[PDB]
Amino acid sequence: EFRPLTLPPKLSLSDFNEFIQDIIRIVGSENVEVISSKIVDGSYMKPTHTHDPHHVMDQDYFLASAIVAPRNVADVQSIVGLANKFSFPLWPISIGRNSGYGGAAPRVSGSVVLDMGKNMNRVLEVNVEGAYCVVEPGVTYHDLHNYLEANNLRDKLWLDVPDLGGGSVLGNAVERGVGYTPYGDHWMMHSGMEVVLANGELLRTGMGALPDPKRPETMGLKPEDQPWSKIAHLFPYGFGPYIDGLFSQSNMGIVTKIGIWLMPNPRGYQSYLITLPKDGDLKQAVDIIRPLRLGMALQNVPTIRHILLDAAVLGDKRSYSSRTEPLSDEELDKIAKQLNLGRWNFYGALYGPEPIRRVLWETIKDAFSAIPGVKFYFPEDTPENSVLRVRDKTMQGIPTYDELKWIDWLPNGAHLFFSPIAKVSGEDAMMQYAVTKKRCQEAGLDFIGTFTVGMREMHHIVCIVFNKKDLIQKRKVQWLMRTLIDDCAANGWGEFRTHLAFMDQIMETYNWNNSSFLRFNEVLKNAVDPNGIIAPGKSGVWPSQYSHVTWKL
Amino acid sequence: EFRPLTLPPKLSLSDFNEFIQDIIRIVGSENVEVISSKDQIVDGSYMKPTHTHDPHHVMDQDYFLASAIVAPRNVADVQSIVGLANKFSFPLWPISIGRNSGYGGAAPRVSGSVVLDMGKNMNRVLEVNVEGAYCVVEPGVTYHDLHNYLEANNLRDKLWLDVPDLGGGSVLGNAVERGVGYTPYGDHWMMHSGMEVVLANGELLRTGMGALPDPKRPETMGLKPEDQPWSKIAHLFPYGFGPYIDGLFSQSNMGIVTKIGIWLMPNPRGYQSYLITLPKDGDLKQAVDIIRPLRLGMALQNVPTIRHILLDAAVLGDKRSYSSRTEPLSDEELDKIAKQLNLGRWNFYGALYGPEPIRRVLWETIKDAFSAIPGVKFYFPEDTPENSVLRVRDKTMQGIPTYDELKWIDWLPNGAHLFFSPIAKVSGEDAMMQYAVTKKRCQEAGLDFIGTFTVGMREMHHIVCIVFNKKDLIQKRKVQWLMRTLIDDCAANGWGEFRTHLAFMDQIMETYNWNNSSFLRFNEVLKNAVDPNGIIAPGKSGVWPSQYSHVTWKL
Amino acid sequence: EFRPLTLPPKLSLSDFNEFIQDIIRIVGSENVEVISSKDQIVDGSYMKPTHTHDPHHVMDQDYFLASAIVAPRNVADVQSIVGLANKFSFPLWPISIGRNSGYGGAAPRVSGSVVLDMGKNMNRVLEVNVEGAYCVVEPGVTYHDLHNYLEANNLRDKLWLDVPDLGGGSVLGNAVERGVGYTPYGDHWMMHSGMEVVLANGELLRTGMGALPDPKRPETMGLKPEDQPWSKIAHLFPYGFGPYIDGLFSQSNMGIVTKIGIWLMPNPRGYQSYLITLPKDGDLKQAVDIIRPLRLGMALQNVPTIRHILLDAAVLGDKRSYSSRTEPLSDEELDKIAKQLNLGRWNFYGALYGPEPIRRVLWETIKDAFSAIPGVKFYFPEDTPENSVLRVRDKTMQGIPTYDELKWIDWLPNGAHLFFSPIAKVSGEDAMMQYAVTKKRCQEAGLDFIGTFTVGMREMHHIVCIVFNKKDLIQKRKVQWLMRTLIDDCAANGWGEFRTHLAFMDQIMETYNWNNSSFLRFNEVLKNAVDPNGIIAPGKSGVWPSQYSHVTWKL
Ligand SMILES: *Cc1cc2c(cc1C)nc1c(=O)[nH]c(=O)nc-1n2C[C@H](O)[C@H](O)[C@H](O)COP(=O)(O)OP(=O)(O)OC[C@H]1O[C@@H](n2cnc3c(N)ncnc32)[C@H](O)[C@@H]1O
Ligand SMILES: *Cc1cc2c(cc1C)nc1c(=O)[nH]c(=O)nc-1n2C[C@H](O)[C@H](O)[C@H](O)COP(=O)(O)OP(=O)(O)OC[C@H]1O[C@@H](n2cnc3c(N)ncnc32)[C@H](O)[C@@H]1O
Ligand SMILES: *Cc1cc2c(cc1C)nc1c(=O)[nH]c(=O)nc-1n2C[C@H](O)[C@H](O)[C@H](O)COP(=O)(O)OP(=O)(O)OC[C@H]1O[C@@H](n2cnc3c(N)ncnc32)[C@H](O)[C@@H]1O
Repeated sequence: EFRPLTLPPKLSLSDFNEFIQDIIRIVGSENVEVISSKIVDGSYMKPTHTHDPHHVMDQDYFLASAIVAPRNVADVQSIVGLANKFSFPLWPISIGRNSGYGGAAPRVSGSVVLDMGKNMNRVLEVNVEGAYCVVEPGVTYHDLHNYLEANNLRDKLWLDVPDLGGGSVLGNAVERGVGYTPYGDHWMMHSGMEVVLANGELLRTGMGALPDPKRPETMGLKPEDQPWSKIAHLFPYGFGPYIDGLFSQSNMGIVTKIGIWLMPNPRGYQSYLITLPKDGDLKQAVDIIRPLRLGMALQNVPTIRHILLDAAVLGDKRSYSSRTEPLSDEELDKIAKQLNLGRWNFYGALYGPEPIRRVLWETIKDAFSAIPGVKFYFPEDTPENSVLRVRDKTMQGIPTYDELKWIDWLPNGAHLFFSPIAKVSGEDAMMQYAVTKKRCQEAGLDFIGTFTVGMREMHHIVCIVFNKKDLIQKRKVQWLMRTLIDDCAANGWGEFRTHLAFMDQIMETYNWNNSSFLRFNEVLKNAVDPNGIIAPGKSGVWPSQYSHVTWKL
Repeated sequence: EFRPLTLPPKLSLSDFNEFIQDIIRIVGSENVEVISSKDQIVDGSYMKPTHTHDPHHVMDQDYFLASAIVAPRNVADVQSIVGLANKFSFPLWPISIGRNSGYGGAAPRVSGSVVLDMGKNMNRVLEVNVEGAYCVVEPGVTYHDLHNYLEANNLRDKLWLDVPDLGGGSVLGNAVERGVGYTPYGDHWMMHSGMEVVLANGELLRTGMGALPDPKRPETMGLKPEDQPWSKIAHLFPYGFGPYIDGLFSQSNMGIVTKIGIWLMPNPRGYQSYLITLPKDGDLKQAVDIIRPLRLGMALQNVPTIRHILLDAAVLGDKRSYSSRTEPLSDEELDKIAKQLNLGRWNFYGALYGPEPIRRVLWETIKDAFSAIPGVKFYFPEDTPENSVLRVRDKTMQGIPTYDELKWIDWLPNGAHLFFSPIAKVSGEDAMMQYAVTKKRCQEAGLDFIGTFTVGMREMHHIVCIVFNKKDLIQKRKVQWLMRTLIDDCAANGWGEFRTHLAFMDQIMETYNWNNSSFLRFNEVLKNAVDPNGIIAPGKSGVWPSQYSHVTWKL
Repeated sequence: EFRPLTLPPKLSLSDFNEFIQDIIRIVGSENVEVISSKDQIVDGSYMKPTHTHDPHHVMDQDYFLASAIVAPRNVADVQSIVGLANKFSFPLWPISIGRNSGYGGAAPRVSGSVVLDMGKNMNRVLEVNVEGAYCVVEPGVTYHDLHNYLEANNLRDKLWLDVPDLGGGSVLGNAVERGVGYTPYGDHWMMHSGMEVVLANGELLRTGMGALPDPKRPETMGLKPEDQPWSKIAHLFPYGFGPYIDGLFSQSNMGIVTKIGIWLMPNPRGYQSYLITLPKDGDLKQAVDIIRPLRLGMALQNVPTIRHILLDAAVLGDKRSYSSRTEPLSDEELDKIAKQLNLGRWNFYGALYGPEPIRRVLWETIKDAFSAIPGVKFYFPEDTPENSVLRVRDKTMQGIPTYDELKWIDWLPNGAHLFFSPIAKVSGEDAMMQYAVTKKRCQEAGLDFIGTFTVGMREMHHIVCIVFNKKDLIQKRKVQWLMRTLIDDCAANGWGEFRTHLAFMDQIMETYNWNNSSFLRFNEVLKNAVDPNGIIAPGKSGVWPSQYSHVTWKL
C-alpha cells in the first residue's frame, strides 16, 4: 500500500496511498494488490490482471497502478464513491481473458483494475421452464457448463461457448461476443441486467425495473440481494427507453448481474465439415451460403476457416516449415493435402429431430455440390485429433481449450484481432480477403483468419499471430493493424470489436456527419459520470476531463 | 394563424404567432393547420385519422390537444423546426402516421404541443435490397405502402413482410414503439438495423453501422447529410462499434426518427396457416403448457396467437347482433357463441413456413402435441367459411395488410379501443391467474373481456382489448378505474406492461420503481443531457424533463 | 426590407427587420440591398461582381448566400454595425472588392450572413510616400485604382506596383489573403507594414508601429481615431514592440481590416521580361532543378512562373477553337497546340530588373543554366506576336494591371474557375510527382489539366486551374470529387494547400491536424476570446466559434 509503478493523471502519491488504504480497509488486503515490482504475462490458467498479456504496444504501456477485488456489490458502491472523491479512474473486468483485445489492461495507465469476478462468481439462478440463467461476472463458460453437469441439466438446456471455455459469460456478452450454436449472438440473448452507475446507485434494466412483489421472506434485503420479477429475464425490453445497449462496449456503468437465454436441447444434433479444395472457392462458397443462412438451413453461426487456422491448432509453424518468410500458395496446398482438408474448410451443424436434419443436410450437400471437388464429413469420418471433433463440442456448448494452440504458431505466441464486417457476398468477402492478405504478406505474416456468418453479415476475424520477444515484428504488426483499419473503412467495412491500442482510430472510422455518433456518446458519458471515473477511453469515448490532444492514439 | 384552442405551458399568444409565422415561412401554409376551433376536434376514422387529439378518448375528448399540426417537407425543415422550438421552448410531439389508436392516437402528452407530422411528406421507400433481405423507409411508409411497392416490383416471390393486425400503421412508427407482427419477423424492433435521427439540438445522427460513412465517390458529392447513401453494412448488422444506442430512441423522447432499416423475411418456399380450436374456457392452461416447449424448440415458427372467442366473434358482429343485453355476456352464453361459429372458447392461430417435407414434420408434432386436449379440432384456411378469421390471419401471417380486424372496435355503440398490455410467463398457471385477475375486473367494471395472448419466445404479450362506448361518460370513468386498477393488480403479481396510452404512461412507469425509481431517474438524467430545453415529447413514457413539474403534470 | 431568401442561424424574421431597420438608419438605403428574390442571385461578371453568392459555383449556386449587402460609409459605421450584429448575434462576412472568384467570390460561409461591402465607400488611397517607398490604402482601392493614382501623379518613374494576374483585385484584400504578385514584391503579405482593424467588440486597433501614436500637434486635433495620422515608422517597420499580432488577421476571422500599409518597389532603373520555352512535358523536372539554385541565389529576382501549355493556349482561345472534343486532350494533341503557338509543353516567364550591366550578367547566367535542356528557345517581348502571353506578362511583371488572363476561364462553355493550390519543394522529383498525382486525377474526372508553378524562395505554389462548365451538374460533382480527393492525395504526400474555396475550407484545415488538431483548437481558443458572439465570418479557414455546431456546419 505505498509506491506504484505508475499513477493515474494529475494525482499525488499522498492521494493514491490515502485511497488504497481506505480500500485495503473496505475489502481487506487479501483483495488488494498494488503494482510495485518491475508485471508478468501469465497464462490462460492464471491470467495477469496488470497489463496486456499479448502486448503489441510496449509491455508496460497499459499498466494498472493496482488491482482491487470487491467481495460483493456494496464494496463496488463504496469503491466508486471513493473513486469519485479522488477522481481515480477505474477499469472493470469480469475474468480478464479478453486477450487479443488487451486482456485486463486499462486504457488509462494508473487505473485500478476492478476484478469483479474473483469473488462475485455465483451462478445465481438456472431456470429450466424459462430456459435462462442469471450470472455474476465470475461465472466462466466451463463453470456454467459444470453447473449444468452437476444437476443433470444438458438433457434439457445447452450453452453457447466461444472458441475457449475460460471467458466470462457476463463479460463476453457485454463486448458482444460470439459463439457457434443458434444462440451465437450473445448480447442478443440477454435479458435483465444489474448495474452500478458512476454515482454508486444500483440500476436494474428491462423488466428488472419492475420490482418483485413485497413479501415476508424477501423483506429487508438490500437492493443487490433482492430477487427479480418473474418476467425480468424472459422479456428484454420493459417499458420506455430500452437502455440495455448503453452498457455494451461502453464505460457507462459496472455490470454486476445479467440474464442469458439458454437454448434448450435440440432433441438431435450432428456437426459437419465441408472442405473446399481451392483458395478461389471462397467467392462461390459465400454465394451459396447467403440464401442458406437467410433461409435458416444453416441454423447455427457457421464458420469458414482458412487452412492455416486449422493447421495451427494441429502444430506450430516450425513443425510445418523451417522458413522465416511467409508460406506460399503452393506450400499451403500441400498442408491441405497433409491434413485431408481444403484451402478453406466450412464447419457447421444440424439441430433438431432426425427427419428435419435429413432435409437440411440433403440441401446443404447438393447446394455445396456446385463447387468442384467438394467433400463432406461427420465427426466419425475424421481423424481422432481432427478439428471437427473439437468443434463438435463447441457447436453444442461443451467448452474446450484446444483452440488456444494456434497462438503458438510462432514462438512467444501473442494474438491480435482485426475483425471487420462484410456482406454475405462472395464478391465482398473476396475483395476483403485480398486487402487483408496483401497487408499481411507486406508485413511478413502468414494470413490466418475465419469468416464467421451471422444472418446478413460476416464477421471476418483475422488472426494475427506474432513473436512478442521480436521487437521488429511488433512494430510492423502495429502498422498492419493501423493500415488495415484505414483500408477497410475505405471500402465501407467497419470493425465490431478491438484491442485497446486501436479504439481511438476505429471510433474515428465511425465519423459520419463530422463524428456525430461520438459527440452524442460524449454527451451521454459526461451526463452519467461527471467525474470521468469509469473506464475513460473505452471505445474511444473520453469524458470531458481528458483532452483529446494528449490522449487520442 | 392567430387564436388556437390551447397553448403550451409558459408561453404567450404573441410568441405562438411569432413561432408559427416563422414556420409557415419554412414548411408553407399547406403544411400547417392551427387548431383554432371546436370544429377541428372531430374523432374521424381509421381511413382518415385525426391528428389533433385522442380519437379513442378515455379522458375528456379534448384533454390531450394540439395547438397546431406541422408537416415538415424534409429533414432540413425538422432541423429548422427543432432549432425554432428550442428558441421558443415549444414542445413537439412527433408522429409518423398517427394510427396509435388504443394508445392515444396522434395526441401529445402536453396539451398545446405541435404534432409534427413526419409522414405527410417523408413517405418514400428509400431502398429495397434483395440480397441483404432488407428495406429502408421514411416515417410515412405504411404497411400497405411497403406491400404495394413489393407488388409493383414483382418481389413477393423473393421477400415477405411482417404486419400487425391492421395494415395502415407506419413501418417506422410501429418499430420504434416495438409493435408486434405475426410471421417469424414479428418483433418489429429486433428486426431493425441502422437508423437516422434528428436530436433535440438539431444535429443529425445515424446509429449502428450508419455511423461508418459510405466512402466518397463522384456521384454522391455535395449531398445534404439526410440525402447521403449509407455504408454497405448499415442495415446488415445493427451494433457497429461502441455503445449500442439504438434503444434510446424506442418508446422515448430522445430524438425524432427520420429513417430506419428493417429486415424482411425471405419468401419461405412454402406456407400453411392453421387454426386449432380449444373447446372449454379452462383449456387455456393446458394449451399454454403445450405451447411453451414448441415455441422454445421452434416447432412454432411464427408469433402464434391465442384468441378469446369474443375477439373472433367481435370481428364477425357488434354486440347487438348477438344479445341485445346491457351486462357482460355470461360464461353460459360465451359457449353458444362458440358453438354458433364452430369455434373454441379459446382459438389458436398460427402458420408453418418452409419446404413441405419440413412443414409436414412440424405439423405432425404440433397436431399430436395439442391432441392431448379433449375436443381439439384442426383447420386450414380451406376448411372454414369465407367470412372466417383464419382467412384473414392466413393473409396476416404471410405479411399481407388487411383491415378486417377493425370491426371488433364496433362491439359497442360509439366504440373505441384501449389496450392494457401486461406480459406473462409461457406457463398455464401464470396465464390463467393473469386471465382470472383481468376477467374479474372486467366484470367488476361491466365490460366484456376481450383479449389475446401473443406468444413471444419466453414470454407472452397478453393484449386486453377494452372496447367502450365513447359517448358513455359513466363507462369511461369505469374504464379508467379498470385500467388504473389492473396496472396495480398485475404489478402486485409481477407482470409489467410493455406499451400504453398517454393517460396511463406515468402510472405504468411508476411500477418500474425498483430501488426508489432508479430506472426513471437515470432516463431523466439522459433526457436532460440531450434535450436541455425539454422540446421533444415531454412526458412520453413518464419521462419529464426538468422544466415540467412532476407534481403538476403526472397522473 | 422584409422577406429575404435565407436567414442566418438561430434568428427570427422579426429580428432581421429590427436589425436592418437600425442599419438602413445608419448607412442609408443606398448602402443596403436585401436579397429578397431569385432575381438577385445572378452570377454576373468580373467587371460587375455579384456580392451575394459564389459566381463560380461548384456547390448549388445558392448554397453560399447572403441575407443582405451593407456598404458602410466609413469606420464609425463599422464600429456601429459590429455593435449591432453583436446585439442581434448576426454573423457578418467582410469583403474589400469581392473578386475572390475561384475561392468563393463574395459569398459568406454561413448562409444568411451580411456581406459587409468595405470597399464601396472606403476606397481612398490615403497616402503615397516616395522616400519611404510605400502606400496606404483603404479596402476598395483596386490595383487598377492604385495604378491610375500613380499615373495621375507622374510617379511611375519613381515607384512600381506588384500585381496579381488580374488588375481588379483589392490591394488590401489580396494582401490579407496572401495573394501572389510577380515582381520582387510578389509576396503581398510580407510587403505590408502597419494595419488598422475593427475588432468583434467594436474597438479600433492599429498594429506594428501604428500603436505608437503620431505626436499631438495643432492640425490633428479632435480627429476621430480612424481619421488620425500615423507615426513616422508605422509603415517603415512592421514589428513594433511586443507580440507581432499582424498574422492573426490574415486568412482569419479575428477582425475587419480598415486600412493597410504596403511597400512599393522603387523603379528599378532598367527592366527586361523574358520567356523560355521548355519543349517536352518531362522537361519540368530538369527545369525546376535549374530554377532552385538561381532563385536561392537571387539570379531570378521576381516571382517567375512555369506555365502549362494549356494555360497560355486557353488565354488565346476556348476549347472549341482547338478540338471540338469532349474528353481531355491527349499528350499527342498537347504537343500540336504547342507547335501551333511556338511554345513549349511548359513555358517559363520571368523578368530581369536593375541597371543593364547587372541585368546582362544575370541573363548570361540564366541563359547558360537553362541551355542544359534540349530544345530551349529564349524570347523577349519584342520577339513574339502581338497577341502573345509574354507581352501581357511583360506588363504584369512591372506592375501594370491587365485583364487578358480572364479569357482562360472560358476554356469550357459557362466556364468558371476553382483553384486547388498545393505547395511544393523546389525539386524536380517533387514537382513531377505532384504533377503526376494532379494530372492523373484530372483525367480520372475528365478535366484538362491546366496549371502553373509560381516559385517562391524555397517553395513553389502549384496553382491548379480547374475550369468547369457551371451548368453541367455532373461535372460539378466530378470537380468536387476531384478537389476532395486531391486534398487527401497531396496531404498523403506531405503537400499543404495555402488558400481555398469556402466549400473546401474545413477539409483543408483538417489536414493541419498535427497532434490531434492542435493548431485549430488554439485558433479556436483565440477566436472565442476576441469574438465571444461569433459575429465575424464564422467558418472562415475552418475556424468556428463555439455557438456553431462542428457536427452541423463542417464539410
Ligand atoms: C485468444 C483468443 C481469444 C478469443 C477466441 C480465441 C482465441 C484463441 N475466440 C473467441 C470467440 O470465438 N468469440 C469471442 O467472442 N471471443 C473470442 N476471443 C476473445 C476472448 O477469448 C473472449 O471474448 C472472452 O470470453 C472475453 O474475455 P473475458 O470474458 O475474460 O472478458 P473481460 O476482460 O472480463 O471483459 C472485457 C471488457 O469488457 C468490459 N467489461 C467486462 N466486464 C465488465 C463489467 N462487469 N462491467 C463493465 N464492463 C465490463 C471491459 O471493457 C473489459 O475489459
Ligand atoms: C385499433 C387497433 C390497433 C392495433 C391493433 C388492432 C386494432 C384493432 N393491432 C395491433 C397489433 O397487432 N400490433 C401492434 O403492434 N399494434 C396494434 N395496434 C396499435 C396500432 O395500430 C399500431 O401499433 C400502429 O402501427 C401504430 O400507429 P402508427 O404506425 O401510426 O404509429 P404512430 O401513431 O405514427 O406513432 C406512435 C408513437 O411513436 C412515436 N413516433 C412515431 N414516429 C416517430 C418519429 N419519427 N420520431 C420519434 N417518435 C416517433 C411517438 O411516440 C408516437 O406517439
Ligand atoms: C479568376 C482568377 C483569379 C485569380 C487569378 C487569375 C484568375 C483568372 N490570378 C491570381 C493571382 O495571380 N494571384 C492571386 O493572389 N490571386 C489570383 N486570383 C484570385 C483573385 O482574383 C485575387 O486573389 C483577388 O485579388 C482577390 O479578390 P479581392 O481582392 O476582391 O478580395 P476579396 O474577395 O474582396 O477578399 C477575399 C477575402 O478576404 C477577406 N477580406 C477582404 N477584405 C477584408 C477586410 N477588410 N477585413 C477582413 N477580411 C477581409 C475575406 O475573408 C474575404 O472573403
